[PDB]
Amino acid sequence: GDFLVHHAIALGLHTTTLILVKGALDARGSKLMPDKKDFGYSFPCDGPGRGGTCDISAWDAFYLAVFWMLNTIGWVTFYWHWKHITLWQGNVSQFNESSTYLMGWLRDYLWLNSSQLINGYNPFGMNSLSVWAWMFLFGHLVWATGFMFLISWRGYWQELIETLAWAHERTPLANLIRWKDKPVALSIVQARLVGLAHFSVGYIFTYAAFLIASTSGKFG
Amino acid sequence: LTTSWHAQLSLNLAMLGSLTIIVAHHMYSMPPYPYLATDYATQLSLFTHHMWIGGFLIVGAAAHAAIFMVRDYDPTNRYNDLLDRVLRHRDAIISHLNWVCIFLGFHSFGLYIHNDTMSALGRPQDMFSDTAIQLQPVFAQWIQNTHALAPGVTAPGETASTSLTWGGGELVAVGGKVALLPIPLGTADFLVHHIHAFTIHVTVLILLKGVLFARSSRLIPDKANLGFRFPCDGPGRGGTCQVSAWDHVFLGLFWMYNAISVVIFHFSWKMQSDVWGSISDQGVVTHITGGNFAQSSITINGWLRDFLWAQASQVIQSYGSSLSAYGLFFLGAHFVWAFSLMFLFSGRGYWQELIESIVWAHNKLKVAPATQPRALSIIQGRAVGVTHYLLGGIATTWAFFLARIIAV
Amino acid sequence: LRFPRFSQGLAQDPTTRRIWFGIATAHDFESHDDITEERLYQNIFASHFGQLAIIFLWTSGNLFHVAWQGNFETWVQDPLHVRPIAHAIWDPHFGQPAVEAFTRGGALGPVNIAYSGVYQWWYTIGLRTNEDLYTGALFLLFLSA
Amino acid sequence: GFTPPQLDPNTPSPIFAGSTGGLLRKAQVEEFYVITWNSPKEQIFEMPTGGAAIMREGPNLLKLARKEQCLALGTRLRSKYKITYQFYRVFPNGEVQYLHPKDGVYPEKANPGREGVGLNMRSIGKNVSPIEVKFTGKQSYDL
Amino acid sequence: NNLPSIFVPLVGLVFPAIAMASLFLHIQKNK
Amino acid sequence: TFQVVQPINGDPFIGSLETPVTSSPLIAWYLSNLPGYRTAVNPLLRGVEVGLAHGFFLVGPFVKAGPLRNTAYAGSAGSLAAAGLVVILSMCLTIYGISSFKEGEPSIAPSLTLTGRKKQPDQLQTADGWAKFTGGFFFGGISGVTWAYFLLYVLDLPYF
Amino acid sequence: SVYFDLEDLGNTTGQWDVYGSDAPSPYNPLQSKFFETFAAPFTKRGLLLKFLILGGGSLLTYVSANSTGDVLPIKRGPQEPPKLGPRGKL
Amino acid sequence: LVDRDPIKTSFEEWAKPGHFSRTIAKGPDTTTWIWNLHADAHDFDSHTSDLEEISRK
Amino acid sequence: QAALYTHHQYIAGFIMTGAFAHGAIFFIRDYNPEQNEDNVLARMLDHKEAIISHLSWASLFLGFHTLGLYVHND
Amino acid sequence: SHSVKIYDTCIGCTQCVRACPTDVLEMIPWDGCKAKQIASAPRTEDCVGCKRCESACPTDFLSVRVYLWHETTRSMGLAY
Ligand code: CLA
Ligand code: CLA
Ligand code: CLA
Ligand code: CLA
Ligand code: CLA
Ligand code: CLA
Ligand SMILES: CC1=C(/C=C/C(C)=C/C=C/C(C)=C/C=C/C=C(C)/C=C/C=C(C)/C=C/C2=C(C)CCCC2(C)C)C(C)(C)CCC1
Ligand code: SF4
Repeated sequence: GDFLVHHAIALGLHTTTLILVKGALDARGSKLMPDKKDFGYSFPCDGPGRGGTCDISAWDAFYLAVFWMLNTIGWVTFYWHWKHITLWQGNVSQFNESSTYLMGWLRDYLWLNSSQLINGYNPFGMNSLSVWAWMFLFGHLVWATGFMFLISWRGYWQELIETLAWAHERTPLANLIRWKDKPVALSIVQARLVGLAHFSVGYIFTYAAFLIASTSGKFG
Repeated sequence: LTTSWHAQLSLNLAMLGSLTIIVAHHMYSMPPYPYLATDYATQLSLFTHHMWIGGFLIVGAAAHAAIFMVRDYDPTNRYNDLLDRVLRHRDAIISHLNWVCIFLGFHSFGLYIHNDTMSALGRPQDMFSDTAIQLQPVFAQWIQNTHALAPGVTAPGETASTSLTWGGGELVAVGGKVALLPIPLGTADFLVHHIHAFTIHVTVLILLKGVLFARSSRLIPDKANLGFRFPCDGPGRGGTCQVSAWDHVFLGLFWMYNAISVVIFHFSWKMQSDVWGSISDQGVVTHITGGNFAQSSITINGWLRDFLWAQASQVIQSYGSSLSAYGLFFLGAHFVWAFSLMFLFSGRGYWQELIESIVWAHNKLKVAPATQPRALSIIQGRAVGVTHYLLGGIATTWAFFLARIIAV
Repeated sequence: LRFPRFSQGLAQDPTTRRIWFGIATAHDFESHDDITEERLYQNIFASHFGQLAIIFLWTSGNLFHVAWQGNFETWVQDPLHVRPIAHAIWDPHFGQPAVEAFTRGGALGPVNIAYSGVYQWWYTIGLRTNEDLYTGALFLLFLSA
Repeated sequence: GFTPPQLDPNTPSPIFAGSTGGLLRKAQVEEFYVITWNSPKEQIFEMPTGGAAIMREGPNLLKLARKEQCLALGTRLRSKYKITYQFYRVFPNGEVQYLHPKDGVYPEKANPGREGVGLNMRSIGKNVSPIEVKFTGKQSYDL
Repeated sequence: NNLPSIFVPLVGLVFPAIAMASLFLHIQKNK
Repeated sequence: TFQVVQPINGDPFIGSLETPVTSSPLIAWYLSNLPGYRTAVNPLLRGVEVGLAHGFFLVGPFVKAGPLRNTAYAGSAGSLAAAGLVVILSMCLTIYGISSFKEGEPSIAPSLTLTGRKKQPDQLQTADGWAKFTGGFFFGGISGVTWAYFLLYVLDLPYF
Repeated sequence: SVYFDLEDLGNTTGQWDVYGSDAPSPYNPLQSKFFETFAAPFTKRGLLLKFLILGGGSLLTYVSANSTGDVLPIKRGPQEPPKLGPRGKL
Repeated sequence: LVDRDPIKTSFEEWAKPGHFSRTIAKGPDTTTWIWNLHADAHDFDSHTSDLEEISRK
Repeated sequence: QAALYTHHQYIAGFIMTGAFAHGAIFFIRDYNPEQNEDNVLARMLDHKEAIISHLSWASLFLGFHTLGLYVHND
Repeated sequence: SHSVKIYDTCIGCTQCVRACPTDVLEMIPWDGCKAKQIASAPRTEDCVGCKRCESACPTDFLSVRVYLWHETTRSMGLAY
């Protein structure tokens, strides 16, 4: 199992390095955009011509590499935590036998060790683990929220916003109040950053709550 | 309607989807086949299957309505007054639908977060529940009471009520199992029904906004010239990503998936907790989950714990038995669903630039094909992402449902 | 001119994009109007000083809270049977069961159990009483100033 | 050798029943646009703001909110009905600015007397590196 | 002690309001 | 054929429509008599009326839904919370008035009626008018909250 | 059918007051005089903001500091003996 | 209201992929041609503008 | 122990990403081709394709075989 | 306002001016190509940045380039 997880870690490291190096070396231009250095480090695109140029800047290359770094660190921390939990409980054989297949991971690490976490508050009462369960759900919410910015793009939202201005301007007793800055949807680059921030915050909070609660419920 | 094939297709698809949903709702409460009510797996499978089919057909209706709007609309020779009047006040319709969606989302999902916070803080007496603050569905209970008293008063020719779920009080047991019995309605049903309404309203908003603004808008006056399926109109005007009518269907498929998943989860938990069970010689009913739906479904933590965590032990422990195929499909669908996020979160330029390096080494060894490799288009990438997402999610739910219901 | 002061192009934006982009480009001294190399270096130096001050203030706050609301003195005697205390809790939203459940250790009210390992680190390097932590916090406040 | 035509405020407007896609407070506070054309017969056309309208035979006048809308309408007119058109920009104080075709000759046809703006007498690959213009207010292009 | 009954509301309700009002006035200013 | 919906003021190229909801004589009379549409009256009196009306309203939800709703301190806590909300709203109004209006400038309200008749612009759209409106709103809100509390928990009226 | 005019841009751009009314004041002169007399000090936007901040800060802080445990459960404190943690820890 | 033998039954069109479209039938310069072949397979309205032929298909 | 390990490893990952980000920023903004003619810095931009392709090969090989073995065991 | 530039690799086929959704581009006489024409950008203050001109350039790399720049009420396509 250590062999398999070490090779998975190596795969993650190699893929992240590949993404970052490809982003760094093609920063001054390529065959698709020979004059990329004249447009700066961060810019949305070069239009839909020549087949489409979505995420053509080095900033998007960095933006795509954060997911892989998070995945690799998650694998490393999962391995460390499961191995040390099995060592501390005095049942090291469970990790030796159950770590060679992925269903073993899903059943004997996540499902098994999350019983005390999800019982922080129940229809019968609460105990000191309530805050960790609340943070678990909060992290799930933020991580899911990031998907809205990551999947849906700008043109849908500007059209929706354009109608709300009309609704406000045509409503009695409310058109007496007017804005100073014209509302617009978030820019192309901004939404990627917002989605990435939501993703990372949810990831960190959820794993921290699970790890801390699962260790402290058993070993204090 | 006698010259355009797309409008007829849209109308027929909408009607067929609605009929499929009606059939799915009617089949479970009025079992038409012998020994079908006591076969729980068959009932669950048929319900979920027909609901998914109806949802897909409903989405296709809006898609083809948008196609007709883009292509076959011609006021010069095919003028219609009703269609003209609708297009002249679309802003009010969209704004009102937006307000309704926001209000429903605030006043339906917000009550769940309130219950979670009060439960976490240690104040069970300040929650929206049957014991602290009741939100009773008094209108539906009145309908149940009226239908339970229908025979002999308003239906003299009938001997019994149409369904046993109206609340007659009689229970039918076949082979030691409970076939059907009255279904109570409480505070949780109120919340879940309003959640259903919120999700349906959001999906309708997305699809109708896509259909109505298919030809033009204040942002792109000439949107009809670009066609029904185009990716964008450049980075100008701040950004014009996904302005076509195709992108609105692409976006509404996700919401259809969300709504149908919530509905099927509600059905499964409610039937397992309040209807299905076993009867003994003395006539005491023991349900599958012990009737915990009333007090546990009022919080998100309850849904995560008593439904997702508790009922998934059947599929994760199916290895080494005849049900291991469902256990394999669980992880396979997990992988397929997770694999779709690569196409949805990324763009074409990176993959086109990466291919250039791969082609270079093939040229070095004289293995470069004459059919030049090109990265997928934007529309193709979005379609692949949505297809893999839907397939993974539906396969996961299918495997979980079958593995849970076959064993117990 | 108006906010942002360092960007003429952003200050003339009539939309809400002025605020969002004004926040996100504050520390990119290279793209500011009328910038020179010397001003860039001086700004970097000042920013480094500010970062050091913030770090010292954070450490001083940690020490002060551990001294004021912790259980360091009783943890020293029995390190293996005492749970370290990070700080106290004063939440008006709490219910009575929440007050009962979070009252752990030797505390007289709700508290948080520390998991940063500051207790063992401070005990190893020779700190034994609450008077030492107060002096350390005062010295760190002086360093930040 | 070309004087812009004057705008006639008495030109009638096409037959329209009204919509929610018309002018807003920006027209009151900032500029708006007016497009005029001459039609040989009464016919139905598609409004850029949604719906359908019937244009009158003879002079026609129409107010719009953007230059894109009036240019799209003019392009549709020239492509389908073979109609000549001009449009203007009108400011809140009362000044009218003539915009198109700006010469009496459409942009796609070369006309003597036009000045060249934004011409770089080199290839796109001869732009200098960003390091060579550092700490200055200029860019790699327009240099 | 009684200090948390003062500093917690002072930091969580008063100072955020003052800061938000001042920042809104500053970002809405023009010359 | 008779038609009901008409373009706004006869101009079909303005982004609005005339419907029975907007142009009914009853609705037109009702809206013109609200304190926010009396453009020829002192803004202080309109602000006082608006403050009284809104302050009387806010007591009920706080009183009946608050955490102390099932104790002997329900009314006092609800009234105090309503007063705090009124104070916050007054702060918001003051901030909006400071940020939006500048001293010495004329009013920005329209000076034309629907029938084309010229009229004096509303003075509410100036700094002094908005300040008077905000002060009147604060006074009226506090007075209305006090009146509601007095009626509910000083006089034993048979409510509910 | 002329909707464009250069000498009158108020009607051209639709600068109308739809619901504004020019009717005189309907309130009693005595009541109005009382309200202007007693509500006058709050009409200065410079002083009103500072007064609101100071009053909100002083009133909210005073109530919280002198609160009794019968209202706030956290002011009452724990009322039960503590329970030992895992591995026999306090 | 029927037509006798409108279209001959032959295998000729089987050996020429993309016969329904003029652009696709040119040839696979890049790999986008293969994807475009399948996406426009059943869009009868794009193939021809005759309503009778679309109805017959 | 687990909290300290996870904290430090996540911080190290973020810092490692930032290093490459600022390297790309340097290449875009501060690189001068004339002053760096045919040195070690300039010769890596010459054969970037080989580095990228070899990294792709290594990643594909590792992922293919690791996933294959895991699925076979499952 | 955005910046639009023209380079002397122009062949003067008038494809960019026809695809312009506003009135930004135009053609002027020139010498240096067979068509004896070259494009121009006298009205960049009306530029919105949709980059339709670059979608119509037949030259290997573009003889017309659009650089996004400071945004105004015209370049954002707002009709509020
Ligand atoms: C879990 C993630 C998530 C969440 C929360 C939402 C939420 C929402 N989406 Mg959405 N979406 C998501 C993922 C998500 N989406 C994904 C993955 C996609 C695919 C790309 C979409 C695609 C999508 C479309 C296409 C549309 C939406 C729309 C909406 C909104 C519906 C109207 C509304 O106001 O609802 C009510 C809002 C909520 C329930 C969220 C609030 C949660 C509670 C109430 C928090 C309240 C806190 C309170 C205010 C105090 C805060 C103070 C602070 C100091 C703490 C809502 C905000 C629609 C929209 O714009 O509005 C109509 C719309 O058209 N979404
Ligand atoms: C009676 C039902 C019906 C009918 C007759 C049509 C007919 C049509 N639709 Mg359509 N549609 C329907 C229902 C229907 N639709 C529904 C319910 C939806 C909502 C999901 C849609 C959504 C939709 C969109 C979004 C579009 C159409 C389009 C079209 C037209 C072109 C079809 C085409 O080229 O597809 C070609 C068919 C394929 C490429 C096959 C798709 C393969 C599926 C998705 C994957 C299956 C996965 C499978 C299990 C894995 C096994 C793979 C195997 C190789 C191993 C055609 C007129 C298009 C159109 O009109 O464009 C102008 C278009 O863009 N439809
Ligand atoms: C016979 C054809 C052929 C040959 C000789 C190569 C050779 C090579 N490829 Mg490759 N490749 C091919 C087809 C081929 N490829 C096809 C069809 C694809 C698309 C799926 C790829 C996708 C691909 C990627 C993504 C990468 C390579 C890479 C490489 C190099 C690393 C060695 C290796 O095993 O990579 C691994 C090779 C594969 C994963 C290819 C999969 C095997 C395919 C499916 C075999 C198909 C053969 C084809 C049907 C021939 C038909 C013959 C028939 C007419 C008689 C090597 C020079 C790597 C490299 O160094 O970058 C330049 C790299 O990263 N290839
Ligand atoms: C929409 C969802 C929702 C709803 C309805 C409520 C409702 C409530 N919450 Mg709550 N809460 C929510 C979400 C929600 N919460 C979320 C998401 C959180 C987590 C952030 C919390 C956290 C929370 C806490 C921590 C506490 C509450 C408490 C309360 C109760 C007291 C509220 C109060 O003082 O009055 C607020 C209401 C008003 C001031 C006025 C409302 C008047 C409405 C808007 C009517 C106006 C519309 C009208 C019909 C328009 C007419 C048209 C016109 C022409 C006439 C109340 C029952 C407290 C409690 O003790 O509960 C028992 C409490 O301590 N909540
Ligand atoms: C982080 C800081 C913070 C603090 C200290 C508090 C403190 C409090 N919240 Mg709270 N809250 C916060 C953040 C905070 N909240 C956030 C971020 C949210 C959004 C998620 C909420 C949402 C929330 C709800 C929904 C409710 C509370 C309630 C309460 C009160 C508990 C019940 C009580 O004692 O009734 C006793 C209350 C009184 C006796 C009257 C109110 C207290 C003062 C005297 C009112 C006047 C203060 C001042 C004059 C006006 C503001 C001044 C301005 C400068 C701030 C308590 C004062 C509950 C409550 O009762 O609120 C009224 C309630 O229902 N909060
Ligand atoms: C669980 C989701 C998932 C998966 C499986 C992958 C997998 C992969 N990513 Mg990736 N990625 C993901 C999410 C995912 N990503 C996300 C969320 C992001 C952020 C947007 C990225 C961003 C990203 C970047 C930036 C890059 C990758 C790359 C890669 C590839 C290199 C790794 C490798 O060794 O290939 C292992 C190969 C596999 C796992 C493929 C398995 C092949 C099976 C056998 C297919 C079988 C087909 C079917 C069964 C037969 C026909 C049936 C019919 C129904 C179809 C790999 C295919 C890199 C790449 O493509 O270049 C090398 C790259 O540069 N990814
Ligand atoms: C003695 C000894 C030993 C040794 C070891 C060693 C020797 C190691 C090494 C190690 C190493 C050797 C490492 C390394 C690393 C590296 C890295 C980590 C890198 C990075 C990079 C980067 C980040 C880059 C950046 C950039 C770019 C991209 C561009 C521009 C420029 C720059 C630079 C900025 C052993 C243990 C065996 C045993 C015991 C004893
Ligand atoms: S970017 Fe768009 S608006 Fe600007 S010149 Fe090119 S086509 Fe015209």
